[PDB]
Amino acid sequence: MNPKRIRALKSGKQGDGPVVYWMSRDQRAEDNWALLFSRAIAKEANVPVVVVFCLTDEFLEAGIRQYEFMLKGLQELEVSLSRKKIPSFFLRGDPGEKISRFVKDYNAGTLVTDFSPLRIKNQWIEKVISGISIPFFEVDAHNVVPCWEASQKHEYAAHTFRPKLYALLPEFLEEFPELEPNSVTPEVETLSDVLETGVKALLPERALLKNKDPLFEPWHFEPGEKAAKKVMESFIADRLDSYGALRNDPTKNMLSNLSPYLHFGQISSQRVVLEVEKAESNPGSKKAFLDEILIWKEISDNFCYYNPGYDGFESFPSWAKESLNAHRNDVRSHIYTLEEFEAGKTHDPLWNASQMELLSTGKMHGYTRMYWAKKILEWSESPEKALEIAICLNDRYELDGRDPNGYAGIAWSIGGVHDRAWGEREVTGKIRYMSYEGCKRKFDVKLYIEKYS
Ligand SMILES: Cc1cc2nc3c(=O)[nH]c(=O)nc-3n(C[C@H](O)[C@H](O)[C@H](O)COP(=O)(O)OP(=O)(O)OC[C@H]3O[C@@H](n4cnc5c(N)ncnc54)[C@H](O)[C@@H]3O)c2cc1C
Repeated sequence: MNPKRIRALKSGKQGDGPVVYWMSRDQRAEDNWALLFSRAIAKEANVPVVVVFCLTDEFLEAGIRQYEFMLKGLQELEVSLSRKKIPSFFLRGDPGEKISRFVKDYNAGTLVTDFSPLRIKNQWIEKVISGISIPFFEVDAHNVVPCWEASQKHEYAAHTFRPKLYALLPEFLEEFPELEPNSVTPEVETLSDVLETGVKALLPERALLKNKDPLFEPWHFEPGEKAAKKVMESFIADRLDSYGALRNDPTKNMLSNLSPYLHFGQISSQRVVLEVEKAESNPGSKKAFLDEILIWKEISDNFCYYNPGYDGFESFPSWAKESLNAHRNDVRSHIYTLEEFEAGKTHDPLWNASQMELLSTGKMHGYTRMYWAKKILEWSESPEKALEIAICLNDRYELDGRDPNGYAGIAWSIGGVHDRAWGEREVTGKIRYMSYEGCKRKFDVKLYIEKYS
């Protein structure tokens, strides 16, 4: 086990109780560096391990589509962790008040959590640190290369972060050891009841159409660790050979569809990369997929980790802030409100059909995710309003929302983060522009619109 994956958040006197794993971002039992590191520490202290998840008060800021997908994967996770004599405890409330209470009530010896560069996770760590006296560690179980190890600063481009990650791949890209079960079983409600009351609280804000029927379709992505692997195997055997040539065509189902499992941590990217590297296929398709799950996925964590204002206008590059400021007073072609963007009531049918795919499936195609956010910048009163509208609609309706990938993907489309300067236009400035005629020359836009009426 590599010691460069674990960081120390607070020193203190070790207790004589079970080692607590505060699971948050990585909700899986297999291939979860934070969970094996909690097991070896407890094996060294002659004590068992205990998994603790917190059902926060911010679950209503999203929708039912994310509340059911996450909880249904935990019901499978609770059954999974029990076979290895690893009990799980699901607390409801503020993590700062619940984790600090569980540590004192259960006489915890060492607290361990997974890594997440989001601001809400740093808020929980600050309150938890102030209420505990036991050692507190964090382990990067989401990236193949630890976020603090791949680079010591913010990388402004993908071509300057690529040789750093690939140079550290031979050391960190490795096979996972088997999770050892607890020697003996050690010494706050059912997840079905917490799902029934939570869905009841989210029902008045459900996404409906005019016929009062729900818009979300839950049969597109089944949640769980078992379903995550079956999607990975189907992509390797059916979709990866044609990925490099059909990844920018939204009319084809050629993407791996692993982001709802990668966001909630139901499948490990290191596990997918290991299966991808050992699969024989198109080298241009393998290179394109690894560039998406290794470079662009972990550079998003690098963005949110080294930029406190990753969701603001101040984190944009200097050339983009100067260009957007010189094109702010430009008369926009159209100005729609957040409700018109949410209901897909724009003059552009491609943007509306893209929004409908987001409303109905919860996972908009990767190429249309570019056109969807850039048109928000073109049809907003300011770049800041375009940031607020894009983030709100992205985090509310996307299954993989509230993730550093979306914040870095939105900052690319509006602020040009990890991009370069293009031809200067009005309103948008030197930000890369995607037109409706350009997408017609790339894929059948009529088929993508007719599919999402
Ligand atoms: C405006 C906008 C909004 C986005 N919204 C989200 C979001 O809410 N949540 C989210 O996790 N990602 C988001 N992305 C990134 C990207 O769209 C998705 O990661 C990708 O589409 C996920 O679907 P997939 O698994 O079928 O893609 P695949 O082609 O199968 O790629 C597999 C994995 O590689 C990673 N990856 C691929 N493309 C990107 C990318 N452009 N950026 C970061 N990682 C990538 C993802 O982890 C992805 O799961 C967004 C990008 C933009 C420009």
